[PDB]
Amino acid sequence: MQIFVKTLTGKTITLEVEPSDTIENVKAKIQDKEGIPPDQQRLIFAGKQLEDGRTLSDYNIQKESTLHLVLRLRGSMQIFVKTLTGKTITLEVEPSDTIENVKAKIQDKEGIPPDQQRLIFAGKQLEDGRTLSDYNIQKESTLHLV
Amino acid sequence: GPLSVAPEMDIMDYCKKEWRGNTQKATCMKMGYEEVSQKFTSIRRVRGDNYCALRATLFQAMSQAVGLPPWLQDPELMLLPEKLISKYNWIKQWKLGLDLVDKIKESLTLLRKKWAGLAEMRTAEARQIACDELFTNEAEEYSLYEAVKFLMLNRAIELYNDKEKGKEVPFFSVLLFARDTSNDPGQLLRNHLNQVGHTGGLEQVEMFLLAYAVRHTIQVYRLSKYNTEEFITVYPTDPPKDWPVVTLIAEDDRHYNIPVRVCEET
Repeated sequence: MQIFVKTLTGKTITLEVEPSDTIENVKAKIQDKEGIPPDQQRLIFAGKQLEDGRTLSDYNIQKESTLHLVLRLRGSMQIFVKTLTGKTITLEVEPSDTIENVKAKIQDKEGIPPDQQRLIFAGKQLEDGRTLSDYNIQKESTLHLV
Repeated sequence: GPLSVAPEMDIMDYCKKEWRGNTQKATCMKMGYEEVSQKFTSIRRVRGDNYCALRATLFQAMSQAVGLPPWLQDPELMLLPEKLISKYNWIKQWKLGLDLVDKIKESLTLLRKKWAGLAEMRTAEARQIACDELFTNEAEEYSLYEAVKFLMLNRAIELYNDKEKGKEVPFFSVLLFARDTSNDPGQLLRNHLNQVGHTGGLEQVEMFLLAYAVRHTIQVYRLSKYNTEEFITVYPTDPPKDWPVVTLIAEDDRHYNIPVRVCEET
């Protein structure tokens, strides 16, 4: 069975799915088609937000029926990456974003290798797996790099 | 002081400054900008303080203010903050960044006044000159966001009620209130609106809400989405004939900045 996942720009993603599939599955599916990490994802059907564990059959969802994707991701966070050169790197972020993801942006933005990036906050080195949220980084917190 | 809306910077020099790693992703950022830079000469760095969404939009809408839109011109708007508070008391659960009804009324009154100042302008140079000195400032600006957020909440109520009455509403609102943490206007407020300018920004579904609140269509270049349907994302998707339009840019859905038109230039 095909189903459709709609975004809030009306963009339609087609998936091949089975009744016995989970939402964890579908979110994971949507990650290839579209890159979106599952944590960001909500799926809505019949005005209900679907639970990861329960199956498509459970939600009485059918061939050619349409789910809606409503992401948790938000607008307006910025933070600062002070450097050895003096250079301040200003990063567009989401509290959700992992240190792992940051190292990665940082490489994106001005070309330094994460296996070499020593990210600090208030003197604490930074679990690539942990996130900004858990580290209690307010909008406009300033960080150091080594 | 990290200014609200930085002066116009050549966009081509910008993507060059900011996208200087060797990464695959960076390329997509560069290409994103290249497209934009055909319509737009320059870019204005909006401050990334969790208000970026409202600041960007409202800066735009107001800088280009041609006439004062009627919704603002209506003076029942003044009496609306008292009304909502009377009816829905949980609105006292309101969480400021910078008694309570008076404060909001004052905030909204400010918005009406300031926006009319820019409409009654003669030149558009004058109009915009004027508008940067709004956002230069500290306290006045942040009041405007308490007004807008209010207007968002008003509208959220308005719509939720209509949905429940069986009445025809915008589909985004259906999904707005489908969220576990945003089932009803109360829930939205406690969990989403209050945290704006504190913990977090607007979700995309709430961009929708924003446009509705101020009756301006928001149109966004999302670089992340370059070479796809969504690259120029529009809130709302099927905007009204009349509603004026603001253009914003979002590298990766996490902050909003302002692309400057060729003719709108300083």
